[PDB]
Amino acid sequence: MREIVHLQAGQCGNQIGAKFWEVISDEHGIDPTGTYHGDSDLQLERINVYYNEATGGKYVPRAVLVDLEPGTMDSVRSGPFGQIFRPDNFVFGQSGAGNNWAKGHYTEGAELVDSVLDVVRKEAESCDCLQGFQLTHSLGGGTGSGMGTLLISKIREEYPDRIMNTFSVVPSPKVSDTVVEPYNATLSVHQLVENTDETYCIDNEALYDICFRTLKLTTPTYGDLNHLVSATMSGVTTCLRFPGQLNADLRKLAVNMVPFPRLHFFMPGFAPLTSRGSQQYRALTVPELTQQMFDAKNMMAACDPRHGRYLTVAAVFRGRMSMKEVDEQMLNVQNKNSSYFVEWIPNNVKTAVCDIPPRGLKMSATFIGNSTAIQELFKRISEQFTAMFRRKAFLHWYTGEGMDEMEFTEAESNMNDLVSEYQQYQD
Amino acid sequence: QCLLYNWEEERATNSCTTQKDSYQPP
Amino acid sequence: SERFVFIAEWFDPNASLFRRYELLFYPGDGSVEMHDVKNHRTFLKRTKYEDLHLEDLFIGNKVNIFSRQLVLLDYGDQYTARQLGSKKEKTLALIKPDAVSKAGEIIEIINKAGFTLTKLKMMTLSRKEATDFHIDHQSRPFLNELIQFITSGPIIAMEILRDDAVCEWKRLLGPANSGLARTDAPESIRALFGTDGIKNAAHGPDSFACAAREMELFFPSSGVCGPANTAKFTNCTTCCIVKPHAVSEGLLGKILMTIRDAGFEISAMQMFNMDRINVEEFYEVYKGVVSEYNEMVTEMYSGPCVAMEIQQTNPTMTFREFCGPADPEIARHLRPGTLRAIFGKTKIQNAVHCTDLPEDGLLEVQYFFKIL
Amino acid sequence: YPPAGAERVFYGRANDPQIAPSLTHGIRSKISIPAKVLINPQPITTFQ
Amino acid sequence: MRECISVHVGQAGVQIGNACWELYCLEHGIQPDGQMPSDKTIGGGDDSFNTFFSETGAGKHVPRAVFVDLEPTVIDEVRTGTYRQLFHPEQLITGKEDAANNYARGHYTIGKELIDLVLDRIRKLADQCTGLQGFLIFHSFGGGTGSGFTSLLMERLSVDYGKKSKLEFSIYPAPQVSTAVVEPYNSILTTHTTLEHSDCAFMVDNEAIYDICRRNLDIERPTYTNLNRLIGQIVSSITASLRFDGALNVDLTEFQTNLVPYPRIHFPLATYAPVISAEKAYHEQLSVAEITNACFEPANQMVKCDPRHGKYMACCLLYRGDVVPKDVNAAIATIKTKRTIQFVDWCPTGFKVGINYQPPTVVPGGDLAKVQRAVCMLSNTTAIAEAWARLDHKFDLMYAKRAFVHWYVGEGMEEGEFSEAREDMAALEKDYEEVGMDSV
Amino acid sequence: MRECISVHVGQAGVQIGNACWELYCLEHGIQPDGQMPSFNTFFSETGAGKHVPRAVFVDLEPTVIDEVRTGTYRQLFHPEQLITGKEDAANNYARGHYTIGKELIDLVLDRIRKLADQCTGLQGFLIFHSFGGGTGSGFTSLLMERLSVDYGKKSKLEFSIYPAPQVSTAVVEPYNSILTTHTTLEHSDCAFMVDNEAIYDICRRNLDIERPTYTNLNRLIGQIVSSITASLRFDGALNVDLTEFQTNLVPYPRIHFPLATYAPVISAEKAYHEQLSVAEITNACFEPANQMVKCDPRHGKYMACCLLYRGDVVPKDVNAAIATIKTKRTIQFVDWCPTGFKVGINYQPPTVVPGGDLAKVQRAVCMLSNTTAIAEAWARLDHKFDLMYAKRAFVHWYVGEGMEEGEFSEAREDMAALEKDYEEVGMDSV
Ligand SMILES: Nc1nc2c(ncn2[C@@H]2O[C@H](COP(=O)(O)OP(=O)(O)OP(=O)(O)O)[C@@H](O)[C@H]2O)c(=O)[nH]1
Ligand SMILES: Nc1nc2c(ncn2[C@@H]2O[C@H](COP(=O)(O)OP(=O)(O)OP(=O)(O)O)[C@@H](O)[C@H]2O)c(=O)[nH]1
Ligand SMILES: Nc1nc2c(ncn2[C@@H]2O[C@H](COP(=O)(O)OP(=O)(O)O)[C@@H](O)[C@H]2O)c(=O)[nH]1
Ligand SMILES: [Mg+2]
Ligand SMILES: [Mg+2]
Repeated sequence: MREIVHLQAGQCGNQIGAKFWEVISDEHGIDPTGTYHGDSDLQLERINVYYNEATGGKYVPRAVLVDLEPGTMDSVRSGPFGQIFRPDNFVFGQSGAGNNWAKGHYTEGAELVDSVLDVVRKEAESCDCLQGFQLTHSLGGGTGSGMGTLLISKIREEYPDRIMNTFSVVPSPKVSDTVVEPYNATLSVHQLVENTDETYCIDNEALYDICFRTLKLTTPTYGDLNHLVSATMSGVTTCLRFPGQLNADLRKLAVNMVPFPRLHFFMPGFAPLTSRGSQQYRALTVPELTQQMFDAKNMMAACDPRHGRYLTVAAVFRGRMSMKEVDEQMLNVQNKNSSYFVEWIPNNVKTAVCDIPPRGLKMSATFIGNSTAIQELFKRISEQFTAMFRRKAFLHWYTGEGMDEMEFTEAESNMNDLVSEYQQYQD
Repeated sequence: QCLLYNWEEERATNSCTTQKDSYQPP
Repeated sequence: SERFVFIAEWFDPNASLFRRYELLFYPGDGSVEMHDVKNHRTFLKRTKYEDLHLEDLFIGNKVNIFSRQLVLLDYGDQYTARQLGSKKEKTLALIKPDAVSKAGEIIEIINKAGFTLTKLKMMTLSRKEATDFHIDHQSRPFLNELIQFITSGPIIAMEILRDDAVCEWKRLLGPANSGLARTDAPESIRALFGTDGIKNAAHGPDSFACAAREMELFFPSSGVCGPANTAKFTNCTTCCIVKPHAVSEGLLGKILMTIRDAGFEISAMQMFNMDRINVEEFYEVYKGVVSEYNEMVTEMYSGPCVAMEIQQTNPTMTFREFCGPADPEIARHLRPGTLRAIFGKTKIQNAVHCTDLPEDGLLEVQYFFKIL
Repeated sequence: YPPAGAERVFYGRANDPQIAPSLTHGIRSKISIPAKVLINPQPITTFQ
Repeated sequence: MRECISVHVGQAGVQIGNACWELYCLEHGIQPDGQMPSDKTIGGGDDSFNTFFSETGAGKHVPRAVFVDLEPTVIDEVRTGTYRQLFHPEQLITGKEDAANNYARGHYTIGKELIDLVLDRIRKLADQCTGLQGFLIFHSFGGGTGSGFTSLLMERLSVDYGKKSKLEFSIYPAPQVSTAVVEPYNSILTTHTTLEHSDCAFMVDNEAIYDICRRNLDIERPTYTNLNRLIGQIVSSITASLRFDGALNVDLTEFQTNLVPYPRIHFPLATYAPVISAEKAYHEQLSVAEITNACFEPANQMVKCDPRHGKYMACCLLYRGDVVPKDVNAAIATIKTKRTIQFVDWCPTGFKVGINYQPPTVVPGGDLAKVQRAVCMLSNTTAIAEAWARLDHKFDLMYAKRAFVHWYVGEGMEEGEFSEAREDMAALEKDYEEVGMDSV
Repeated sequence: MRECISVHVGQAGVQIGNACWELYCLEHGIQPDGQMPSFNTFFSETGAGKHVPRAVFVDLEPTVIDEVRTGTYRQLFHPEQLITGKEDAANNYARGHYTIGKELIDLVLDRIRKLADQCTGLQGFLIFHSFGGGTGSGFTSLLMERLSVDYGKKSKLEFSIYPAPQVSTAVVEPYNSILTTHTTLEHSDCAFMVDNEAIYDICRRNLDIERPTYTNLNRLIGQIVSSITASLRFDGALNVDLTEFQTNLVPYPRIHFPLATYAPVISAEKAYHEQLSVAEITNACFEPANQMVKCDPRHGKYMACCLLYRGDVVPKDVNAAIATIKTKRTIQFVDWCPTGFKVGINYQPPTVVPGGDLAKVQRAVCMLSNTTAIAEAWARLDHKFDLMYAKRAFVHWYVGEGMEEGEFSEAREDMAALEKDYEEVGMDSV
């Protein structure tokens, strides 16, 4: 009925994409062999959305997996959930993409996109009604921002009707891991604003901040962060797999949270996140879950929404709950701070509910929000890019690869046009 | 002994057929 | 570092082909690493895994990792063979005919000493093997009741694998005759077991070279070994127990001490089980009835089980109520004196699995040793 | 006055049992190991 | 398939390589006679022995390096030493007479007879492998053999191969002390044929390594075997991510683009953090937030310079062992706020992190303890310009009245190379000076 | 996060540190090898159980620190922390401050940064130094300065040994003692004070042991330094940290020179015959004798005393006793102090050190008081400066070493002001 293909681009996008199957196979009862191993039957009524049946009761994930370095191929073909994957979806790359947007686009990605489009199309035309595309990737490194951004347009060339979703990570607000990342970030969002219908902006210091200020976990191992991404990435797609008293698929989140075609930069979140010592010392109910839902520290962007106004908010709830407490608690927080919500959309919030929560929690939720405060994310890189552009800092590798200075000026102008119309709708 | 020429070489030096490895008893 | 390398062997359920892997174990951090030898590529990396224990890695043992159950077949190197295979020896044990009243005490003493049981079965040998054990046993002393009891009745026979078990089992016995055992009167198994000297004694091999002759005489290869050693039915044997995972925990010795209370008997003993077709096809009662049925067979898969023959002795407390309800925590809440509140360790995997329907009790116990 | 080939030993330390070339497989302050996030938002219970 | 290749030119190139290949055979299992260690059996997949070794039919791992030198003496000591079975004897090639501290002999009259054989030897090494990723040039700026003959190996390799990356390791002629007299001549003439024929050149001063052994270690009286072990630790940690699984691996290909801003500024420094004697390791609490704090401080440098007087452009940090990604992120956070250390103001990120899972091993006979964690710093710093300016001044003292020149120009050598090297070196300093200030 | 790096300077320091770090160790439990058979304030954990101490023992001489490096407690201190020189200072400030010192200033300051970069809340630095030697006065002045600018705020307390009244060791000491005043007066959040002659008495009239040695004495400055750094370690009721002590004992910015006085200083052959009740112990600190600096406080105005008790001391008696000392018409207090006493209490009792002069009493009271009697002290030493400077004696060295005779005049001029300020501080408010 409804289906979503999965695309992993870059080292960051590969094991955020790989950890996703640590979160949706146990929500669907799929053991690391592809067989079914679970308790409830309602897991297996909408398995077509993410999984494709193979011969003999072996569920193979619908995933197109691409990276230009072989060292990330073994990480995803790992012991836990590696052999469930289709082995010839693994699109290899011999020469590594040297953290260049131009290498991911112009030369090194050119010979591989012809193979990726063939292996995307195989799990795209082989069913009845294709619904969505999922592309998890990175914007700091040159592989995720070079291949997925090249796949953001070659895909849309012959699929303009169908909604496509991307899960992009952004360079962190204060301390980061790459020195040429403003060059990659400015050039990547040029095509992410013109092609992507839903794109959730994820930082890295906020994932640290949510692991200390809320989870109280003293030393988060680095696979812990991608699990917190994949929990939310398993929540935005919960209604086209699990039934609810009032369900919402990706399109109905798209038509409600995107008011204008260039405003689809979103801020995600996962509500019930408690520490080990606060599990007993906290009641789990619909009001209190919502109070942590709108908390700034429970957001995947470290910038608080105080400085902006929420253009659109959607809440997707999971679990056997009441509609009225969903209705009244989102009404009361709408009127408690009406100055933090835009006045030209009167019913500014969207509500979605499911009937089955993820395993181990009796009741959970996930947050997806469009706010004007995401302008501060983009005001960083635009200030960082012009520091590196007026001195021609690292332009030698980009220009020598086959690219001119006009592409950088066009990317900076389209960031500035993006910033300007966010500031226009702030007041 | 004395290291002039090629003394590397001096000092260093001083039942299956294709059927019976493919068509074995099953 | 300090790697433990083993040769793994897993059967893929739809690919009817044998897959030859190389199992890596890292003690000190509990890491596991699968590794293919068919080609030059890896399978699993150095990842932490807590369901493995160092005592479970034995040659021929069956282990479950990542819901992928494999048998250990060979040693990966000469280091592990020197570290483990040099000292791990399998010995032969056979309880006395008059020691059946304290049969679990011998099992509890063997479990506490570190001697894990791999082939511990009460088996009835053939006509040739009944005299084969009586051919090597020849002496000038009278052998009237000594040879007649072994050839007809069943006795608790066990093969235990431990470090220097040939000398370890001989250290536990000491004196052979009961009169000499009473004269010594030390803290030993042969002091509290074994009657009338050589008529009924806990016999053990004097050497590992002679251990093969004793082990083949009681439990030979499966041509004429003998499937059964007890009665198929007794008009009340509608209760069958099962220890799928409690054998690996050393609970086999104490499960016999707690079943002898309230006047219940002991009849059968076996120590072998396989992976799929002898358990999945013949749990047809639970084919669609029990919810969470997948977990009900998962812990049965890994460790080989022992099945127990019980006939009803007192109708005041039947075995179906003596074990208790399905959930072991409910067994704690209903009455702590029940069997599954005492020894229920796993959340839903119990210590003993009983016959739920009384009509199928005689049918299930007649399969386990008479058919097999 | 160092003769041939190594480091300088202080005279109050030259006649004690040297333990530094034995147990120093672990010198570094080993970073603590926490609970995983596979447990804190994803435990498991049952119907009872 | 993710491998690299190295060539060692000169006595310093092979003597450093003697210390490197000890550590390469202790990290991977390979015994001194090029064999797996027996008993303990790593299996098939485990493909870490590829970046520096070549597997034959039997378990005979052969290193991916050719040791060329015009002297026979040091090569023959390697060939009769404890690693005679490791190196293939056709890789252990040698010359006839040395260049004898003469750039003209290393480039024109003595260096032209092995140049056909060394390119054939690199070509079949390159043909045997498939995934070439970089070249590792191990030499010294001082002598005439190790600096003159590598100038051919920097240029012939650039013409024949081209697009493939190629990395250089060298010994800086020391600022206060020096080994020979004609060293300032051999130092700057190679820079004319090194600048546009290389991608990055790690520059190392041996006098600072003396200062490291004096203070950071407790060993006064350092032998050259102890000096080159630190260089072996550095070259292992740059290539540690090419062989070993890490949380944040960095390939050698993106290592250039995140270090060198401009196609002419390609001279980074080196720094190894936990250079601690075994006894003091028994004492000090050692942690991530202070081990890279020790990288930046002037007394743990590998070249005589000054971080307080020189501003960094880009910093590449490579970690080993029990490292966790916030521990670097908290360390970068606490050092951005340090008002002692200055970066250049047009590079706000100024950092690349490298995370590896397996800690370094220590060769027996050394002074380092088995520390579960290690940091290698590789930083472009403006302070290398003042290290260049003193060497240009040392050259000008001899060249003022044209001394030590008849040894050069008699052996097929001209005086135009002397003239053009001055404004070539002046082009280095004016390129390194224009980044010193920011535009308000 | 209650760390307290403690730079020990001068033979006085490296000879006060052995006795002091021995107490700490014998207290928290750390043996003379780290491996332990709270500890954070003074010791620092390593990978294993090797709790290395946190100090920067310094000495421009290479003899005393070398003993520690070979003494009993040898593997405890890290080879580095014990920084040392190659040439002495020879009781001549000029040397330790303008010449030789310049050499060992970087090594120490640098190592200090490292002991501080492993601290997540250093509560304050403590300097233990002599006021008559070279490293004692010269280097201290330097360290004091550079440390003030860099580490900044971080409280700086200076437990020291001021030149005694009549008894003495050096003849060129008066000059140094006063030539190191423009250092303390300014850079020194609060400077405590001890006096050899005074401690000889407290270890002869109270400890019965006659012929006292530097060890028999150093143990008392250590017992004192273990009461100021007692709350930050072991817990109790009213607990006062290094910052509090100051915001209740410094009555004005400049006037920061308190006088220490331990109270239960008794020999076991006597402590088992007295009741030693909070009352008794209290009345001792206020008796003109137990004072550890020969400055009879009966010639001054107790501005703001700080009674810091320890052991079994219930607040009720702490208040009753304080009241009796506040109605004794024999003590005397400034008018600008209606209150006067800051009472702290720690349950952890005092610890006994094998071969110690003190006894195992169950209560103790270090009374850091700010009297106008410290003036009398700076006045005696003052005269001993004007007597020699007149005949410009022992000045040929200082001037040559690398300073000017001008500094000498400025020192006494600055010192003169301190005495004047102290006078106006305690004048019956009219
Ligand atoms: N780092 C380091 N440098 C060395 C070593 N051995 C020699 N050198 C340096 O090499 C310089 C001289 O060149 P060599 O390497 O000895 O010999 P070469 O490179 O073959 O050149 P020629 O001397 O002309 O034969 C001296 O300035 C030394 O500083 C070593 O073991 N380690
Ligand atoms: N009574 C007593 N006096 C001490 C003690 N420690 C130091 N002093 C006095 O303080 C003075 C300082 O002596 P040193 O510490 O050796 O002098 P310095 O600081 O090392 O300066 P230089 O000797 O010039 O290097 C001595 O002359 C003693 O009079 C002590 O423990 N007890
Ligand atoms: N969740 C997650 N994020 C990562 C991981 N490694 C890197 N990142 C993020 O991705 C950025 C680096 O980009 P990267 O994906 O390594 O570039 P690429 O290798 O060219 O695809 C860093 O800023 C990190 O914040 C990872 O293993 N997991
Ligand atoms: Mg030479
Ligand atoms: Mg002295």
